[PDB]
Amino acid sequence: ERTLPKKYGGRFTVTLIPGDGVGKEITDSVRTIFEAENIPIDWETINIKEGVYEAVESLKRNKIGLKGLWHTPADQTGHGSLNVALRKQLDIYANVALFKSLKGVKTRIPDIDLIVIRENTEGEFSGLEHESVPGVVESLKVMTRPKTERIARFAFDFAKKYNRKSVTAVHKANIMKLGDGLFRNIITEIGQKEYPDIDVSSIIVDNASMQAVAKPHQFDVLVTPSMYGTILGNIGAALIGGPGLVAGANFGRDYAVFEPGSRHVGLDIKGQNVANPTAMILSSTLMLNHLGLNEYATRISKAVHETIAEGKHTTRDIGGSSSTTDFTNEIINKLSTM
Amino acid sequence: GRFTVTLIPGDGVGKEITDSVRTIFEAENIPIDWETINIKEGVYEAVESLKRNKIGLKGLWHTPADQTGHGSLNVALRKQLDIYANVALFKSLKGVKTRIPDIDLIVIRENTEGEFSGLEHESVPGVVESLKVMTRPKTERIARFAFDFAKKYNRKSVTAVHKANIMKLGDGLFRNIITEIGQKEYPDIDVSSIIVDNASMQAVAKPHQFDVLVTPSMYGTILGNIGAALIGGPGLVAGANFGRDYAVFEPGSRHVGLDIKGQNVANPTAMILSSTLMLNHLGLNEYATRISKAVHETIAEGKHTTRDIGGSSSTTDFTNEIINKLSTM
Amino acid sequence: KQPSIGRYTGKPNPSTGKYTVSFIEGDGIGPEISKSVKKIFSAANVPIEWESCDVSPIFVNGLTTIPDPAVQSITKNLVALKGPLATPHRSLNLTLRKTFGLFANVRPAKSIEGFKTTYENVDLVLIRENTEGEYSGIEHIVCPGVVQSIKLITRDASERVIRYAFEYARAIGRPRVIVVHKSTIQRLADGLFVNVAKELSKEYPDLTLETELIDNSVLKVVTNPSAYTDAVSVCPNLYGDILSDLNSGLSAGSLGLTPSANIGHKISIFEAVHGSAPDIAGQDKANPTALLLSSVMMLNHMGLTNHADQIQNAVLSTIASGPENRTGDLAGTATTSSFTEAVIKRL
Amino acid sequence: KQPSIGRYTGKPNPSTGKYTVSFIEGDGIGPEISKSVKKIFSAANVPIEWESCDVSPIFVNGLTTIPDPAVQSITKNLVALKGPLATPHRSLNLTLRKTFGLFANVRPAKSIEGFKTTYENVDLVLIRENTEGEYSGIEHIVCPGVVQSIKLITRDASERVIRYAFEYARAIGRPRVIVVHKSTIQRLADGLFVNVAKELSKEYPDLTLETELIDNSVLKVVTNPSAYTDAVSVCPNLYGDILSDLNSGLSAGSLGLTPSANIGHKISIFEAVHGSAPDIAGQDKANPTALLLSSVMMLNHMGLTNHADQIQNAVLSTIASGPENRTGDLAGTATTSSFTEAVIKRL
Ligand SMILES: Nc1ncnc2c1ncn2[C@@H]1O[C@H](COP(=O)(O)O)[C@@H](O)[C@H]1O
Ligand SMILES: Nc1ncnc2c1ncn2[C@@H]1O[C@H](COP(=O)(O)O)[C@@H](O)[C@H]1O
Repeated sequence: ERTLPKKYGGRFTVTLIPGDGVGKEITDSVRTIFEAENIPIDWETINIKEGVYEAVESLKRNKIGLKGLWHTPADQTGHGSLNVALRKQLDIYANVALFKSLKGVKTRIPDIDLIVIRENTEGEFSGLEHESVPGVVESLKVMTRPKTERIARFAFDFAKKYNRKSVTAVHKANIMKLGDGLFRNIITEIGQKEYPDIDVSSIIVDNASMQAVAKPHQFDVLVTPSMYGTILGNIGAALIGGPGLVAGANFGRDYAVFEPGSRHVGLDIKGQNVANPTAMILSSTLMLNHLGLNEYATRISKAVHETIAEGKHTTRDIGGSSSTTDFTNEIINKLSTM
Repeated sequence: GRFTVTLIPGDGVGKEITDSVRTIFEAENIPIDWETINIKEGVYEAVESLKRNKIGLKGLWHTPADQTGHGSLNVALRKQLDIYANVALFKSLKGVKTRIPDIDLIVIRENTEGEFSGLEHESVPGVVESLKVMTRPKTERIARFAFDFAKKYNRKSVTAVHKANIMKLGDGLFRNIITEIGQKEYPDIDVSSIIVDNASMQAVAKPHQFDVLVTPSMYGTILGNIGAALIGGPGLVAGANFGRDYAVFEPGSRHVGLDIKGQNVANPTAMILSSTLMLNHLGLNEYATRISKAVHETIAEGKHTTRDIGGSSSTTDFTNEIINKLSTM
Repeated sequence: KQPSIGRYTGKPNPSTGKYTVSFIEGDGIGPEISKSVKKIFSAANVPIEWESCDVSPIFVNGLTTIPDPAVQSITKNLVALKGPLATPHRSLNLTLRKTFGLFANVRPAKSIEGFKTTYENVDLVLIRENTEGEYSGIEHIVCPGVVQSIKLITRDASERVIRYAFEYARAIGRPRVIVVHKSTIQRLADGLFVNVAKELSKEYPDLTLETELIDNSVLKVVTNPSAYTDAVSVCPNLYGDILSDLNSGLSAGSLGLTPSANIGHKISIFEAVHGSAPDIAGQDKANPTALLLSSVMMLNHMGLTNHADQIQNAVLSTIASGPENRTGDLAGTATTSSFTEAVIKRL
Repeated sequence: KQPSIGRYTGKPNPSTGKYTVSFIEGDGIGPEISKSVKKIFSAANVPIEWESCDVSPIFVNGLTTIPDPAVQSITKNLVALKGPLATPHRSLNLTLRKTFGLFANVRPAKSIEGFKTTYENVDLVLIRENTEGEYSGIEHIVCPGVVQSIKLITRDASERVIRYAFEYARAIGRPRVIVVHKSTIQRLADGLFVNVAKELSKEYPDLTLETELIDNSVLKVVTNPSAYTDAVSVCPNLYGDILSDLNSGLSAGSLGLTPSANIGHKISIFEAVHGSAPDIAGQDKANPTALLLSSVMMLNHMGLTNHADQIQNAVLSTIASGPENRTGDLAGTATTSSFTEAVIKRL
């Protein structure tokens, strides 16, 4: 059992990767709520251009991690995601984002609960591209049966475990008949001969995007390749309030890394203490449930859930006037009386 | 007691060169019955047949060079049966004038992959990309086939031909996997590499240094034809194709002879000799040992040999000398 | 001044005061939705005579081709206005763009007066590359269980879309123009698109160029549609196909109200993006608004500003106020019939 | 008339009667093999002064670059003559072609008088594409155990090689010009190459265009080298790299006698293709013949016909007759030293 999560006499050793932007602040929020609840976990915390190595190496020891987002350049001599590098190198191939609306938050369409599972290592995130002659560029998008059967089962397994009734494959198979075709088939194919209790279906990514914005309640679980998941993800992010309310987690066979489900760095508001830690904390609770704690998780989630439902004292972006600092302390406060 | 083998005469001198074998076969009363097929996309029926019989004997089909041409369908046959290994036998023959004599080398090529993967597209007009696939599984396979083959036929050396100095991933993978699994398995055999261009030069100038050569689809066509020339020509080369389940035997040189179709000038040594390879395969080989000595002695024995070796006899006459020598063994 | 890039070459038919325009009534609700437009156009005295043609496909060389009758017609009159058509061996809409050199999809989504949807003050404009990108035919089976779909991005194709976007943004008086991309992980592909905009940026100094990741383009638009009411967003084929269908979802919740314009170098086709609605066909329940707005788009593209503004600013846009008007799809009670006369009144 | 395509822009240095040519002695047997050429050139009164330069690579941006001294020199004098150099992070020879726009390898292999090899009457000429094809840097790991090497073939790159081939075939009075290919299984890639030749064929009516599969090109050449003594064969990068090293194997059994010419649009470099022979270096055993013949191919490229024919038709080619001459590599007993004076005599 050199394959479970680092643990010494009752104390887990989890990896902590604050990362860029509001990362550093939003992580801290969790630390504080954690020691204030005296949760038996010790952070091994790392900071970083190619030491994305040290993040990997750490996670390989501890098996479990909690992280924010790193920043990614758009220029030509920029380094490349290294958010994806982390996942590819650990084969943490499954991303789960949780879009469930929250009581104390004004949203245009209310009472919404949908999940978006995307494949992390393949698709348009395969990062294979070249320029044949000057001015002509080809980006190769890889889709393989093995990686696809994998995510397909993860999605169904997930839907079964969390009593989700419907699983829908998002694709563009009418145009990319081989690539997205393979994806759509393999999913529906193995949702019929295994997992027969679950409702499998397909939807074309563009039309999916339209229903998502106009009539989102029709969706339950969505399985997508790397790209479509970024897109449906952000639709879902908006639908429920914003990137600060979305819990997320990444799964591989051996490792698990928990991050915000919306995937925004918040570079612009770094150090301003204006940021919203709901995202980080909630996916932090996801991690607790994972490493079996979850008395704590059930706990500290109710804390933040009630805090934000309870009008003012909530953070800027939800419609409040409180700072990250103040919002955190209301949670730790509500928590101290449970 | 009677095998049912598939017969695919194919285009060019195919039809004549196959017949030569038929005649020598019934004249030796060999217990095999030909299921014989003829054909644009009925390359299906060849496959389907071979899937029943498992074994076949064939000439070459013709392949267009124009844009709306159909595509090899020699390769189609192999890809669809995963007959992934080609063996060509370049051993010089006694009665044949060659520039460098006493030469004995084998060229094993992979059939289904490499530059024969037939993936290509035109991005914008005038710009074309042909994709060359190389995969570990298909490569480990041929690598072992080659060594297994070298062990079975007491060959001491196996050399991987590649261009790994330029195509570092593609041919690189090929060169590694070969040398890699010639060291931890098959340690008794001498593994080495050689760069395809330099290999081509040694082959033409100093061929005796080579024993067995393993190559991807392309380099095998090239070294193949060097070897073909070295020993006399395409008419003297026995060949065979192997998969897990099936085996198809064809000439080792791979030329259609379209120009001399129906002229009865063609040389059947190739076809017959690879036909003997097939006998050894399906276990006969008393016959094989036999009818090979027949053709070997026939061509060594000066005149009565066919045009391209330096004789003046026709396919018909050459055949009958074999059946004649054979009738007195 | 209309965008230099897809410029209409006018020339009214010297024998009549009028310009010639190919129709393509299309099938399904097409016919009814169509003459609905012909009437409204008549009433406003549009310098336009209709040369209706049929795009039902031939099959020269197994590859689906479009009939000579319709080709000659459409290449002649440099403009056409098609309604919806069914699904007849090579996408009908695809061989339609390939044979007429159409390369840019223009998709606006604006809130409709008197039709309440969940999102408000949504006024969006998006130009989409409709030539290459994710949607080139290029895909390969590299071995047993492995597939490659190839995304193609070239400067030539990018340049001329990004241009039409700057020039269209200018032609409708929007200051900002946003290049949606993902240079983050598609460095070369999307990077080229972005650089080509950044380089063109300079020869259009009246407009301001911004760059955004779809990440944010979708996040921000759904949180607050109006932040892009001075928009015009340009993007490669896929991001475009999704964002435009999304934008429509914001504006109207479906796309029965959405008009599209397919701009080519010298030709250009203007269509409604809804389907053939075969089950409502003939019963006079269709809703011309969609096609009708594409007519306006066409008018402007042709230069007939005054008529376009006339048929849009007044009429339809205004007649879609009062539930006695409207159609079944918008709570209204009116028929295609009554919508058309009810329109022409304020015409 | 020399080939229009890689035309030398003469201009002898007005202060001296002479033309300027960069040397690049190179290392190993380079120095000795080099001044061997300088002397023989002197004696024949060649209008040429040597501006020797060093191509030892820099490393601007991790990517290996070639020194400014040598760049300026070589771009100036539109021609250079390099001997062999060692293996110093980006092929030295590659960054040499990329920085000087060299795109065509010209490789002749002719039997040598008085040196007996197994093949006879071999007189071969081959032009090779040295830009793209199998040898573009493009390869990908599409997943765990799967690799793609990408062969690139364009009309632009093909056109200008195939041209130089027609024009070179004309310039040396060979009737036939053969396009080696494999359109059989590389339909698009090799097909484009072939069509581009077939289309160019027409604007060179004095030459006859044939097309051959490497299959036969290698079969036929080895069975009978002379069938191509009216040759000039053009082919894409890989077939070229192999056939040329093969042709040399036929002509001399090694390539210590083979000269190459690397033609660029305005520049052009002429080199010997043998190695640095580090173990024979200094001892005066090298064999200038190789480089020497590249000098000849340079002379012709420059227009100095009379001198080239002089140094080739007589000299070396003729002095390599009599084993007291020759070098160790050809059974001979002579030194690099004695070969050079023994040459100049019949010079
Ligand atoms: N941690 C966060 N929680 C909530 N909203 C955020 C967070 N980070 C960024 N945002 C919002 O998203 C926008 C920038 O997102 P990004 O794409 O991460 O730069 C800003 O306008 C913020 O309002
Ligand atoms: N049976 C044969 N015996 C001798 N040479 C042959 C035979 N068949 C084909 N060839 C040679 O191969 C060439 C035909 O192949 P190809 O030109 O590739 O179609 C002819 O030039 C013949 O010289």
